[PDB]
Amino acid sequence: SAPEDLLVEELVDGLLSLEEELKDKEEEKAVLDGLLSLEEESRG
Amino acid sequence: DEDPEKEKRIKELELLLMSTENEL
Amino acid sequence: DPEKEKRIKELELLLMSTENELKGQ
Amino acid sequence: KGWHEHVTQDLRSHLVHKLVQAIFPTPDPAALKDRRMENLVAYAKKVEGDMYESANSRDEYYHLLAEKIYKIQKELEEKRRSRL
Amino acid sequence: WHEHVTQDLRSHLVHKLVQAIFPTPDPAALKDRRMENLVAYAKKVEGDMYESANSRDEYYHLLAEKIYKIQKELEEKRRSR
Repeated sequence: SAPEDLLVEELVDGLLSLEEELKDKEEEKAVLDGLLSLEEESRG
Repeated sequence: DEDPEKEKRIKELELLLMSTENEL
Repeated sequence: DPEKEKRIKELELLLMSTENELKGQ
Repeated sequence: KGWHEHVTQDLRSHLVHKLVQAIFPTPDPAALKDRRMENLVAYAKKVEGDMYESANSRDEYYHLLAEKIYKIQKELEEKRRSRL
Repeated sequence: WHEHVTQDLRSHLVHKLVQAIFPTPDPAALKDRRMENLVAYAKKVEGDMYESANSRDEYYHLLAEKIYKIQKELEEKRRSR
């Protein structure tokens, strides 16, 4: 456990970044779905 | 990635965005 | 850090439950 | 970052609006007052912010915005085709 | 105590580690490099604990300590942000 305590720091950051990324992809997905439901409703 | 017209589209969008300067 | 012991035990339990999850019949 | 000194709040706002309009062009049939639309504008603000933070030049900034718009548009087209 | 621990169990424990650190339903996250780095880290940790521990309970304890620490770090950084 010499360089590992630092590894812990990189790994964690990576995970946090991936977390944000995923959240935001889901946000995007949601917003697009919203847009398509709006599009449909206007068309009928 | 695997689109021909992608570059063209991107430049078109760049243009559209730049045209925001001269609209002010 | 207070609740640390509690969580540690919880994690120990979670890990032990991996033993009795692996079986056929 | 240097290039930030030559970019105004107003311009950024306008760019956000242009983003929104490029994603979902709407001549307001009361659509701007809908929550989904507001969610789009918010998303656009986030995107614009991210590009403003990341870019190291005005040109790069415009480029990145354009890339992201293109991506969103492609995804939206694909989803529209899927929902036919 | 090594005589009573199987390769399968160790594998499962690695997986449990991973899931406890970063619970993910997604399949497309598992294909990401950061996730792979986590699985690798977990394997290394499990190895180190397998080598070091002088009993099954000690082993579990050490694994748990490590998980806890990683979780705490992650939580702290989340709160920070």
